Amino acid sequence: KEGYLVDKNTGCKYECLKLGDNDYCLRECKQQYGKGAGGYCYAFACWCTHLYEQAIVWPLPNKRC
Amino acid sequence: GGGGSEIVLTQSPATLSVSPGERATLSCRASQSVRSYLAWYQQKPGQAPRLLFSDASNRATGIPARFTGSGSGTDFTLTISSLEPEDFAIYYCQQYRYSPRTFGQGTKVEIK
Amino acid sequence: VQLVESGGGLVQPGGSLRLSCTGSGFTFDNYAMHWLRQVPGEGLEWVSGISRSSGDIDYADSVKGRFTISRDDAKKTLSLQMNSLRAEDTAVYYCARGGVGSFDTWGQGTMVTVSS
Repeated sequence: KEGYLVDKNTGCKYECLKLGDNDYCLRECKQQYGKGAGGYCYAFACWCTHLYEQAIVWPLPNKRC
Repeated sequence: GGGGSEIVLTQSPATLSVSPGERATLSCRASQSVRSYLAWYQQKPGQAPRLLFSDASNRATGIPARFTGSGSGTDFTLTISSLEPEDFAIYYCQQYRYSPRTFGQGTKVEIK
Repeated sequence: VQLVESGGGLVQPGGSLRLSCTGSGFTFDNYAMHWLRQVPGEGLEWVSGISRSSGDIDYADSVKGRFTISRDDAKKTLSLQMNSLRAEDTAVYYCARGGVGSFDTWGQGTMVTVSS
């Protein structure tokens, strides 16, 4: 599945700067969900791909940014 | 330039005459669909802009519920239900689905 | 939550100027930061921005190669190195906090004037 990278402490999305293909998001997504994950910059937030069904993505409960 | 095109945002009317207690309706139209990634700003003279809406309908913190945004795709509306005198300002729309981000040319809300 | 910017002023075409922005009232580390600008009497234009940990950076086309953005999280500051200036760069320059697509907090603005 796919979803936004979520900071598990603040509950925020990761803002990114270069829309579309983005190494920063690829790197941040793999670091959170594993080396098999992908990710790119979408509406200026990291959107992670190839996630296992159970992976925790935005939004987290009661963790508002 | 880099050769790509930029989302064009068209705000109408350029100037809106309203008296307090009346309802103000602002439009923002995009050259193509930006889905929901449409923010709104307010700017009083000599002042820096402030965030009004972060996307089509989500009010920024501190903004009164008399302000409402709606729309998705190409046609966005900002509605000020019962105009307070402090609401006379310039309103700018801004898209963020595509790069670079772009802004409308603004709608000046003046008193009638 | 407040932003403050400095280092604006007068300059000559081809000249250089370095702006600086200081954040207070929030965890500077956690936020993308941006420079925007506004020609007096005209509309807004995004200039440049930087992500958390300085891991992603970008610039508006009109400015790519001439400007260089950077941050220092210990000092809670954001910088903009402006080079090879032109008449177009004449504007009030705003520092702003990223709101994931939008800009939720703006400083007061510092004026940059390039003649002729």
